[PDB]
Amino acid sequence: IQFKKYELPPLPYKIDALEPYISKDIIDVHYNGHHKGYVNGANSLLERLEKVVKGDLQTGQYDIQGIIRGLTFNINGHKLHALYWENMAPSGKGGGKPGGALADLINKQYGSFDRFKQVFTETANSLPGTGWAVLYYDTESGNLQIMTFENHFQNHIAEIPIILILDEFEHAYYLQYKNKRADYVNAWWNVVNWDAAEKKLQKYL
Amino acid sequence: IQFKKYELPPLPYKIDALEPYISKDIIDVHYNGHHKGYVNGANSLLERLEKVVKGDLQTGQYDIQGIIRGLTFNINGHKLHALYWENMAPSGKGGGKPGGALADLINKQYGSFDRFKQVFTETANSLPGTGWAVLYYDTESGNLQIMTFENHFQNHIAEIPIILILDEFEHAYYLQYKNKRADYVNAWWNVVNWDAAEKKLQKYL
Amino acid sequence: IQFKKYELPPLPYKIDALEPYISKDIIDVHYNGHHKGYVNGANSLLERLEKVVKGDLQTGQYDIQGIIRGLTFNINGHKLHALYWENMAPSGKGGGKPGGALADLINKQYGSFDRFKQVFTETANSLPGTGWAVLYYDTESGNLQIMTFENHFQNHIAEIPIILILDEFEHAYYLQYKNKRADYVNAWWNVVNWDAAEKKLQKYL
Amino acid sequence: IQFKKYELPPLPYKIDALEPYISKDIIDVHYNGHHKGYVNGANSLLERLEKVVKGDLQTGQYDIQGIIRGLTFNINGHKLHALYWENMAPSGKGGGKPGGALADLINKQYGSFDRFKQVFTETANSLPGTGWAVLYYDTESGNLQIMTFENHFQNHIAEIPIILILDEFEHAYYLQYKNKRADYVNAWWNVVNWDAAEKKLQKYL
Ligand SMILES: [Fe+3]
Ligand SMILES: [Fe+3]
Ligand SMILES: [Fe+3]
Ligand SMILES: [Fe+3]
Repeated sequence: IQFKKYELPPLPYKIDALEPYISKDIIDVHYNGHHKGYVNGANSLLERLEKVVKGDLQTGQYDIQGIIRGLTFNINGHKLHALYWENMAPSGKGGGKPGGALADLINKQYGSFDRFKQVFTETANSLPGTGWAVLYYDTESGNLQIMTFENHFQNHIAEIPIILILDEFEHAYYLQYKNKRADYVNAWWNVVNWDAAEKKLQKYL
Repeated sequence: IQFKKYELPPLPYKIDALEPYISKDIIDVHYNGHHKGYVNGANSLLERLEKVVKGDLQTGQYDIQGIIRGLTFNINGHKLHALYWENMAPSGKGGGKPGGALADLINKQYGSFDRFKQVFTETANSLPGTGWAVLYYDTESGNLQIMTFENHFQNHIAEIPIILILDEFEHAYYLQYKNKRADYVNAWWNVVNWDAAEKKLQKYL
Repeated sequence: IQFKKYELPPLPYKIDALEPYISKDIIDVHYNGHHKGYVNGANSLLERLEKVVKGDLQTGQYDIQGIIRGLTFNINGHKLHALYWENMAPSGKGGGKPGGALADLINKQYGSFDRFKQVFTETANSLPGTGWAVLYYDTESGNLQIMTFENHFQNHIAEIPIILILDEFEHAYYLQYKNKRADYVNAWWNVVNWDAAEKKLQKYL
Repeated sequence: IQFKKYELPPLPYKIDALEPYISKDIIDVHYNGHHKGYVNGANSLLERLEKVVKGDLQTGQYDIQGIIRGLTFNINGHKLHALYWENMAPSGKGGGKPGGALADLINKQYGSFDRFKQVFTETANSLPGTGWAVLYYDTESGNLQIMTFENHFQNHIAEIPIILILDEFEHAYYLQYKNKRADYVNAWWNVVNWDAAEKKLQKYL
């Protein structure tokens, strides 16, 4: 008996492809340091949980909440970064405006891409601390629901798909923007992969 | 422009169908009071968010984090309870052991249903405070991942489906079990809807 | 080497002294079940932590975050309930209006006890889930700062003293008020121990 | 009616006094950017809360949880950084080993400063995400309680004094140590102000 381990996905572009909006220095450590660290951390804990399940670790030799809470931290750390890389593209291919159905829903619910952009930016800058800003597609209501996550595992909405995701941990921008998080959020719009977001939305109609 | 509102789903059985494991007194207020309250609370906040989007509420007339955090609380409050009702069934129809593919995966990852049951129960009783105990089916790894949520919105794992869900807020058992949460968890196994769980799993293979 | 253990403080009155606002049925289990449970849970974890410190538990035989997070949960569970009991008194001795310096500060910062009462009640009813509503006395600014805690350990403000504290976990009122939390908050004002609150404030000037 | 505002305390040394353990580049933005930002953010929200109290903001023109949760974030952001600066000192004056009563309690509870150092370091490196590592002096039990905070406001223990505090947000070390948080924690011991910690402990006996 065992659990299947997670694998680090390949970066969809060169570490310097997002310049000048996100320097290669950040991407390098962000992918090779942080993201790889969550794949390793998750697998390491799955291994430890396997021991609890098999009985190799007896009662009193582990503290279940430490393992379980550590898994949601690392597993989300991995899954969220995987979505992040795919949600961005080299400028010229990335940025601009959305089209297809995504553009349509945005117009019906926010009035226009420009208004949506303002509301999302405002919401992302209000996040108290480290976390993420995401745009969900609620398969139940059909709403494009904005949400801010605290850390990697707080504030999620169950089961629904993530269409847009912005990493707001300080490591995602500090080396280049320092404490100017807002400038980072502003620069981010220039590398958003609207094509990828459109394709993901299509899967859920 | 507007957001679509949420609707209270009908209870799949009589309020006394889960007796003697969960009294009708609890089910009545749990469904008609708590769950209905989250549908209303979510819709009320969507309405307020619409005003922010349209501009009927000017800057300084709202505090975005209060609205956004309130939405994850109420929306999850609604979605999680909807899953909860469907995850249980009258004794005789509910409880017992799982079959099909779900039984298979449990045997491969936990060794047996009996061991799985022990680990899930142990994990559910370790939750510090109010929350939920769930069994996920990670579409990425194929793992049946156990997890405890704190409140309705903390500790989730992004996008993956929930196969088993146990409400661990005090209102789910207090009237009948008082502070004996563990007795409630034990009684719960007798009403689990394994058929429904099996069907949901099939959707993701 | 060892850590000193916590002790369950005696209830300052009979379990039925708060009736008809809080029934003896609630007080009994709240004190003898819940509060006692946190003293025991804290002491149990301190002993486990002692083993980690002494080396009786080797690396790989414990998960530090499970122990540390479990301690903040149980220790606050204990400390907060101890403050709660002392912050109430039988109707006649309790309830009414505050006097002395506490009354003074309330008038200067909120305009009147009436207005303060409205703002505190509004804030307490807004808490998303289980937690506490407290009134701090910030020794740095001199402000009587209102705050809502989530669970027993989230949202605290470092080092400053708690003057007023209201338990908002469902177990504090469910048996008598069911899901009508707001009715519980309103009834609570009739048993507040303003004299005790006044004495605590005096200690910090 | 009004609330008193917070003031940015002066840094107890030159921005380059902690080198080579913490570069002046970090201290500069950490104090002039981040800490100043929390004093401003707190004061800004107190003024908004004043408007709610006075009635200048009517119901429907604010979302109380956004204000209250924003205050615990900013107020702790301020208070915790104030403690942080005072808890360090230039190499020579800082670092080394503790003496007086603090040294005594450490020996009685951890066996030795060396062992204490290992346990604190291990605990600090286990923090899942951004936060703080602190050493409390519980006035109730007399225990020197270790604790990790998540963000600036989660996991605190009510009312007790903080003796040691280590900032573990990425901004406290990223520019110099990048993702090597552990190297930062090790370097930190060389600038700890044991004299200041000893004096604070004395106040509580
Ligand atoms: Fe990141
Ligand atoms: Fe519930
Ligand atoms: Fe309580
Ligand atoms: Fe900091």
